[PDB]
Amino acid sequence: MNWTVDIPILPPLPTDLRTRLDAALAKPAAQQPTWPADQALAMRTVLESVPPVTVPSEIVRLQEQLAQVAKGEAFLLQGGDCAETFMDNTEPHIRGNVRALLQMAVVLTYGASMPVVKVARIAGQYAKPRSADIDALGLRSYRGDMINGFAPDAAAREHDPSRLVRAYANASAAMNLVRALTSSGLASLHLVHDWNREFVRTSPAGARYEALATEIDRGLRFMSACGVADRNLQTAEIYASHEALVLDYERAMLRLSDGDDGEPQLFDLSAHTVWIGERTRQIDGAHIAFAQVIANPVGVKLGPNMTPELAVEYVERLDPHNKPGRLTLVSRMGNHKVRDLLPPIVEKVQATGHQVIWQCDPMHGNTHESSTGFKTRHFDRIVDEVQGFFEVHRALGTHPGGIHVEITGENVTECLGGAQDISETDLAGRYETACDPRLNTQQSLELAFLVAEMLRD
Amino acid sequence: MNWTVDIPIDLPPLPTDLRTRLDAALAKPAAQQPTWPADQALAMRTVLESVPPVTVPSEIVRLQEQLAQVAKGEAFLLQGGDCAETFMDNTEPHIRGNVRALLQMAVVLTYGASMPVVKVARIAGQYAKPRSADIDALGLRSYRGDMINGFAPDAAAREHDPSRLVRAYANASAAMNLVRALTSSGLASLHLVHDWNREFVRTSPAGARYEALATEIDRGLRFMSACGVADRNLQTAEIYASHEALVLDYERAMLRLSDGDDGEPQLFDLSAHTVWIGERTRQIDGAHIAFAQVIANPVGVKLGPNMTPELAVEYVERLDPHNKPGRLTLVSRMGNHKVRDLLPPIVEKVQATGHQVIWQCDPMHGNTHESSTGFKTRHFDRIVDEVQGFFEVHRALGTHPGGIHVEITGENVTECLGGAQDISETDLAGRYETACDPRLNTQQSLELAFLVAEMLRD
Amino acid sequence: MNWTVDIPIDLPPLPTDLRTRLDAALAKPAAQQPTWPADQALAMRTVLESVPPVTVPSEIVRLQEQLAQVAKGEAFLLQGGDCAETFMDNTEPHIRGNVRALLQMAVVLTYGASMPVVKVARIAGQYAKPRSADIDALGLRSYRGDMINGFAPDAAAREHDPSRLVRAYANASAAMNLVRALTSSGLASLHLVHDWNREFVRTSPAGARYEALATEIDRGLRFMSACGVADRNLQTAEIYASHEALVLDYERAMLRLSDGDDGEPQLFDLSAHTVWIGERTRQIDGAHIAFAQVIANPVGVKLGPNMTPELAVEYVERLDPHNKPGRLTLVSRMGNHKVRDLLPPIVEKVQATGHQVIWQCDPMHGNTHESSTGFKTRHFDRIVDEVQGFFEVHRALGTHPGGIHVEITGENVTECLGGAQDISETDLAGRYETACDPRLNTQQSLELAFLVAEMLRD
Amino acid sequence: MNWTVDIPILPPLPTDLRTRLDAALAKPAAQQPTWPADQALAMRTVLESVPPVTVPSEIVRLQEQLAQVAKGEAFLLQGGDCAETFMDNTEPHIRGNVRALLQMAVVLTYGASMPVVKVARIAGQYAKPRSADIDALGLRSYRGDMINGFAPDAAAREHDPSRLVRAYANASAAMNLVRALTSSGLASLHLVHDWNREFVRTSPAGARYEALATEIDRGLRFMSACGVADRNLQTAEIYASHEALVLDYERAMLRLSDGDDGEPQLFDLSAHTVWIGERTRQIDGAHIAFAQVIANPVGVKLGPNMTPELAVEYVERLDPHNKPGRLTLVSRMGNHKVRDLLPPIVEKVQATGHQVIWQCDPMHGNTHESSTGFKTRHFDRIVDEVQGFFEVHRALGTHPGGIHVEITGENVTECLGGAQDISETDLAGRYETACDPRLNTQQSLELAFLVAEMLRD
Ligand SMILES: N[C@@H](Cc1ccccc1)C(=O)O
Ligand SMILES: N[C@@H](Cc1ccccc1)C(=O)O
Ligand SMILES: N[C@@H](Cc1ccccc1)C(=O)O
Ligand SMILES: N[C@@H](Cc1ccccc1)C(=O)O
Ligand SMILES: [Mn+2]
Ligand SMILES: [Mn+2]
Ligand SMILES: [Mn+2]
Ligand SMILES: [Mn+2]
Repeated sequence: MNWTVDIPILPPLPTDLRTRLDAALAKPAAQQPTWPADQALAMRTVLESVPPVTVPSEIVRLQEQLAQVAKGEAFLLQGGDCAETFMDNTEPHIRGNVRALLQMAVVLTYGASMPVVKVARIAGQYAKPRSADIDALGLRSYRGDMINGFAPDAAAREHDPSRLVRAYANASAAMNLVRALTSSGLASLHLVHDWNREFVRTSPAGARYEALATEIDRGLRFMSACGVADRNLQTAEIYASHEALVLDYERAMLRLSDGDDGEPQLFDLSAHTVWIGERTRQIDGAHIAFAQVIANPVGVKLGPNMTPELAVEYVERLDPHNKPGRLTLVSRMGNHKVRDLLPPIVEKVQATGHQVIWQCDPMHGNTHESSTGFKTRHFDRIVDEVQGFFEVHRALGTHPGGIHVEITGENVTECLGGAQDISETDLAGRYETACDPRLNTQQSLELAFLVAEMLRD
Repeated sequence: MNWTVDIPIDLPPLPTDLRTRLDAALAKPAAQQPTWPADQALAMRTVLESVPPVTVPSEIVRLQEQLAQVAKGEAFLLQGGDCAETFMDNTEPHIRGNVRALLQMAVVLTYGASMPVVKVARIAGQYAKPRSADIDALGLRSYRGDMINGFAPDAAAREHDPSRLVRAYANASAAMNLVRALTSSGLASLHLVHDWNREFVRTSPAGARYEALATEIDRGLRFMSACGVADRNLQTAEIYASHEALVLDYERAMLRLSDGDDGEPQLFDLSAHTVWIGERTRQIDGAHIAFAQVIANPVGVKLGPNMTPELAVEYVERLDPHNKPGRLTLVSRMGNHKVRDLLPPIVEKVQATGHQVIWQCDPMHGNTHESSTGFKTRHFDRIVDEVQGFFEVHRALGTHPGGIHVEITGENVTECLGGAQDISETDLAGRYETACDPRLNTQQSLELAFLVAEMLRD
Repeated sequence: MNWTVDIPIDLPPLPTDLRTRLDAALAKPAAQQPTWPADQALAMRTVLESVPPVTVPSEIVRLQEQLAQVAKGEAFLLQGGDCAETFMDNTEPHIRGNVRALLQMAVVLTYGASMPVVKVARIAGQYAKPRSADIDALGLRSYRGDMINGFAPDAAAREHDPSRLVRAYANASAAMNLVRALTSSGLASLHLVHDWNREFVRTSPAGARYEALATEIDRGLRFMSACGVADRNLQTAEIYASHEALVLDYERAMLRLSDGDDGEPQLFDLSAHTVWIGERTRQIDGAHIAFAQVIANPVGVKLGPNMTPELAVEYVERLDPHNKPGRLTLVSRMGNHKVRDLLPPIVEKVQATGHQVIWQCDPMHGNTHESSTGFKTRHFDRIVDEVQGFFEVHRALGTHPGGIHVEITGENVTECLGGAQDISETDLAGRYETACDPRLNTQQSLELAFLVAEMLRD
Repeated sequence: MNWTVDIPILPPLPTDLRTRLDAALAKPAAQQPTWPADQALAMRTVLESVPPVTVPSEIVRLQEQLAQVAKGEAFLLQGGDCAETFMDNTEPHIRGNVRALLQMAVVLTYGASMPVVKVARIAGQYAKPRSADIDALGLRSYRGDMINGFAPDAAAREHDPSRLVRAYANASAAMNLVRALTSSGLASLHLVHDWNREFVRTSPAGARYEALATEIDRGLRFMSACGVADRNLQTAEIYASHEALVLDYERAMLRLSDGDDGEPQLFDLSAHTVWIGERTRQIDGAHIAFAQVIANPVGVKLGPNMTPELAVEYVERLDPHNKPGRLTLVSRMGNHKVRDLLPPIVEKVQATGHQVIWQCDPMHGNTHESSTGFKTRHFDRIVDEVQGFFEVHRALGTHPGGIHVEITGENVTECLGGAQDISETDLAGRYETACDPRLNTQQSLELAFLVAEMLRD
């Protein structure tokens, strides 16, 4: 059985915004679904009237907080599933990811001695690009639940535009629960840090992290001692992010803000912040041009073929007003390359006078296939890229601004290594990702401890 | 085609002992239930048993605390929103407008009551209604709300479709998502909300009547600021979600067990913060009351003009067996010509039980008539009068007039007669948009709040 | 014996460059100075150069900030207390009563002005006064305040005693100690202070006249609390100390250099937060104005009916050479029959300089007469009228009526005629306790605040 | 020359309070000044009308905060000059002592993981007892500035009742400045802890304290990172205390509170809290009986001849209502005796069901005369008594509640040892105390670091 929505049957956009949005979407767009234009149209028309996932005042606030990051006064933690699935979009799963993020953020806040902006990969991370249209089984590749189905059969892999509305319903339900959890005792600092004390007790390398975990606990107790109750603390904010990949979905979720900011602007209200991937960041393509029309903070992924000149051109197109925190440059080069490739990019971009956020994505540049047949990543390479990234920035005198990690609160066996010493054979036990291998809950927390030590050095 | 798209549907169950209790309670007869097949209902319940909840238990505990304060005479309850939410009107401007209307009332009422106002919206789930007549005036089976069937006057639309349970959830969670965002925003800023109230005074035909009180409120707000209170100092702005718990297939699917981190796990309906049981489904030995008994949420019961003092006491004993102030709200809808006579003996007998309920006034439901022009309508003056009569009752007994429960919208509709705009029978035809009962429009609802604030100040 | 006990008296000096500046300024002639021997004055100054300060520079910087807000039209200045403090009345009940009176006024004024009130007491140093007549009506040399000589009508007491400089300091620091404690206490709690205002309304003969405004204030306070503001949320309650800077031996001894932890060291008079220069000592080329020029404290100048617009501008140029809003307060005491005529040309000319002074009304000083029963007195109605005229002046020019400067006490004295109590010439004899000018008693001062709050609300 | 005050020429006390106050003062009183009764009377009559040094609402609040201490939920730091002098009652000196106390309190708060109640020996510590009426020079002994003069000549040593009013004027001026300093940037946590960072840089043992000082700094930064500004912190409270020694002064400074607490009570408004010394704690003497009539929190000094039974009797007389924090038992036994003498006292008092504060006074039991002729104390004995005191409590399972130390913000050379290795010969350079040797500013801060480590163990 299925549920059924009606196709609906405001004053138009300001003329200039229609023009610019049309011109952006007329450009070539890579990695798009291949479904009929008429059926896409119907689904976009449904989504043009739904309640938004986010609102403009939140995005404006995020932009403020990210400006602090870019100025060297805060740090950005971005993390969650590689690919959300409708099947796994449950309260236990969402809570776990929200918890894992909060757990990391408190460790990171302590180590950085500055605020941590928390951005989950959630409430929309339902689309992925692929280098191959045919996968290793000879099936049309799975592109995420917004496009087709994970099941390895041909009928499941057909692109289905009704997945756009299912995506939005899943996203909005998830966001609802994220808001509720963050305004609960879940986000209480003292609760979150007791979880961190259980980790130390039960990890095989818990002795290695005991001292920092105790220093944190002592820091929290000091706050309380000085007369700071929970009510004194601004409540926890977890923002929603995903890759802006499916332009039918992003364009349908655009909303025109008020002239309470001065000029009406387009905001993508599918999320607070979105990024553009390595396979869709064609400089004259639709995704970059779309990013130029929306008011949200944005990010661009930068891999090992990046040049300093092209990085500058992203800066100049996407932060044309010199607004710190509008743009995030995310670097994945792998651990064996970050120390050699990143510095020339950083130096050229810093010379422009613009202030981007420099964020490390350790995971994407460090993936291999195990002998047992699983797409995996070694924990030690993930840690080493972040280490290299910090070394780049320290030598320069620039700000290592944040990390972008794939994680879950589940005890998955997806990435090799960590204190639990996950082996190739262990991978088979709980390899649950619909896409890339995630740090499990313990490995994500171990990473935060390790990165906190980088911040303290 | 016919302008539809289908969306396909694809965790540990609740504990055995809890299920055994629930199964015993739900064996009771349930009035007004949809007539869809059991097997299809089961499949939809199973979907909904694993979805993210609309609300979470800590919010409901908090609401229970705030309602205890109401029941003790230290806070006032404002409950309002659409009579019937529809899927097609479940949009950003509409939701924003109803949230704004509620907040606009609440500030006027907070000022008049000199005490906090607990704000509960009829929203994010008010998608089912009872029908007295199985055949409507067009010869169709009756519209029962969007969770059951379609408003459109055609037989295919009116068939009871169990897939609407999921559509309802998706709508409710989306709406709640936006309510949370809005409340977290500048929308709930006191100063912003009260500027809207200043525009109302300047433009209303009876603005001169409300000017003095509106000025007194503005001077109050400006005094706060003068004393060195910024918005950041103010309590976070909370709008709770409520609806009539009617469709037991939905409500039972949305039950969850709280975690063990406070006292002990309790059973909550996480489709809303609070629910009520309506006049047509409040059979003492029926399934609706038995459901209300087993959940931990705060609950309400509508009490109309056939109520007896003895039956009201039996609600109190079934639904507040542990004597928890604020757990039970008794919602009086006598009508304006009967409230002064019927309510006191009910109040006296319940008060003698030792229990502390919240006494809430529903002015609207007892005061509905059909206009000569053919529209279901209510007179503004009879609404205002039932609230006046309710206050007189409580005044006289020394009990607390605890709140109001109204049907309102932020839209400039023409559904209720009267008010400062002097909506006539003829005006009704212009913007009669409700899928069910006539609502106070945005101006009427604000005027009601000013008039009730004067009742609170007497 | 004769009922006295003697108390025996037993650090790096200020920087040379600063001293050279000060020595040049103080070479100027100083009117109204005590006539005690130089050598004994020097010894007493030397004691006072090492004592703990009455105030500290961070408080004065903060006051300067708050006064800038007044000068910009965003806050209102309330300055009040005894005409002349005496050592013998420098007691806990008296100080408490004056602090209470000031706080009672300030809440009424804050509500009426819809903006913060900066509270400055005439206290902890108002121990010196000018005398026109070197011989008083009893044939004695005039009482000049307790810092100089004794009130008692006998020749030994009236001799100028330089030891009174130390007595004054000891009294001022003790009083300030208690003002700080009181302000840190429940005394400055809004809710406590405004309950006192409710008792005034119930017991005053004109209480019916003020009832409505008093109720509106109470509803304002209760709204704050309803919105979830507790006392702990409120700004800390600040009462600043002021007096007329008259005795330059005291003022110069109490100068200190701020430390280097903000901008650069500045020279402050730490005998008070703010001082003013009176009508008899404001010679443009005299030592009082030159002293005011060199200190960093906010300062005031009294402007009486001989003032010219040109002389007022010369005060502005000498005393606010850096164009710092709030640094200079111009305190008008025209009298009620002259303020509407004399003040506007002064205001227009000063406003044309580009500088932002605070315009403050001293109703009391221009409105003093001798009763037929032989008491120096003032009529309540002429006091209220000068403030009314001051507001009319500023209204008309679009300038800000910035504050009032009144003489008041928390005691139930009989010094000023009129008010709701209808104090008569005959009543004056009952409790005429001032060592100098007649003060508003506690009821009169509160009534004035209600009347001025109505001026602010028009 | 001298300044001159007038002898003044409320409804009487409730009858029962007059009775009890008369009965208390009729008891024998040790260590009183010998000045004529008539002249004393005149001075008491002046002091009965002066503005009080403290007010009852402050004392009630202190009693709340001390109840937290007694329950094991806060710690008490009490410190300042051994004897204040009129000559040294200056802004530079007061500020220094207030700073030194604040500096210690932040270190202690961090180490204790709980609030620190800060009580200065100030604004009245002008009277001292003496074992001998004739000192080593053959002069009538100096008893503090409230009684006679420090100068070593016979005329200066005569007891002068006018010193009562001079004392009060000095006390009130000092209290005024203490209030002003604590509501200033002086008491800002971040300012206070930068001073602690200079100490670490310039101390000879700074390397030993670097790690804790950095952990504190990181704790402070974490607070700021989590969104706690100064405005969020309740402002710093420093309470005033002294030995209640001169009964002419204490009785004259009594004030009757309101019936806003229910029953009118007598409060000694010369201070917030006072203590009774080893030489005046006669169980049936006037000082203990006076302590029983006033509502202030009080303390009793307990030296090495104390017994468990007599400790209990102080408890039962002075905390007859079982009000936690009303009574503080202060132990000085010396470092070589505390571990053996204190436990039996603690065990018997804990068995009563009453909750006193257990406070260590390291200095008084550990004084000796140097070969160079200076009354002095070794830093290492001071530290060791506190160590012993903590060991007593830990074995018991009771709460080491606080310390009572003699300190100054001046760089004095009065106590031997510390990281600066003050020698007998160094003593001569800046031996400025009018009475017992104080920890100087560095030694007081080193002590706080050391006691913080005891708290953390
Ligand atoms: N209200 C529309 C769109 C919608 C679908 C699902 C969730 C939220 C909105 C419908 O039900 O058809
Ligand atoms: N995740 C489930 C259930 C669901 C429906 C709609 C909104 C949220 C969740 C699905 O996509 O069918
Ligand atoms: N006011 C009294 C007592 C007093 C003395 C010193 C300081 C404070 C009060 C006097 O001057 O004689
Ligand atoms: N300490 C000095 C000055 C002083 C006088 C009075 C009060 C305060 C300080 C003295 O006793 O003479
Ligand atoms: Mn991935
Ligand atoms: Mn209805
Ligand atoms: Mn005067
Ligand atoms: Mn000592």
